[PDB]
Amino acid sequence: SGAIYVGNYRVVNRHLATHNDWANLVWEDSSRDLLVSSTTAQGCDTIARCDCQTGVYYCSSRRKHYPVSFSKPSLIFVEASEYYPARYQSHLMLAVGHSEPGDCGGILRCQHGVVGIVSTGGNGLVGFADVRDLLWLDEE
Ligand SMILES: CSc1ccccc1N(C)C(=O)N1CC[C@H](C(N)=O)C1
Ligand SMILES: [Zn+2]
Repeated sequence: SGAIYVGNYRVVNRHLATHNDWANLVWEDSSRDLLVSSTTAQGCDTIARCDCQTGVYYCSSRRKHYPVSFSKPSLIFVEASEYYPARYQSHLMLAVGHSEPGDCGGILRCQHGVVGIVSTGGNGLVGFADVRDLLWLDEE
């Protein structure tokens, strides 16, 4: 589990969005596994606006933050799970690192701020849904 809190927005994995989230929807994209809901209080996370390919992510199944190198956002095939059939997920970045299903939502950060959240993984890999292209998260 986990979320990004920027301005009056809450960014979570779409497959983990609560009942409170769909009743306050701003934008969602199933192909990206992202959902953004509106919040009453202002958040303090800064979104990175960069092309970094190294950062640090939080891994809840190990209670540890790990430094990682990751690929640029791309269209990647993701196996079937209880949340989606087998499909291509877009804007996904992969790294070599530990992840278990409940690690989704952990933040990936670089020197510029938040890059994305854990969204996929297994077999010694971890995949992150990029949020750096969502420029509107910074305004209105
Ligand atoms: C860190 S995800 C993970 C970890 C280890 C094993 C498997 C996983 N997968 C694949 C997983 O449970 N999902 C649920 C939905 C998600 C998605 N974006 O499609 C992927
Ligand atoms: Zn950066």
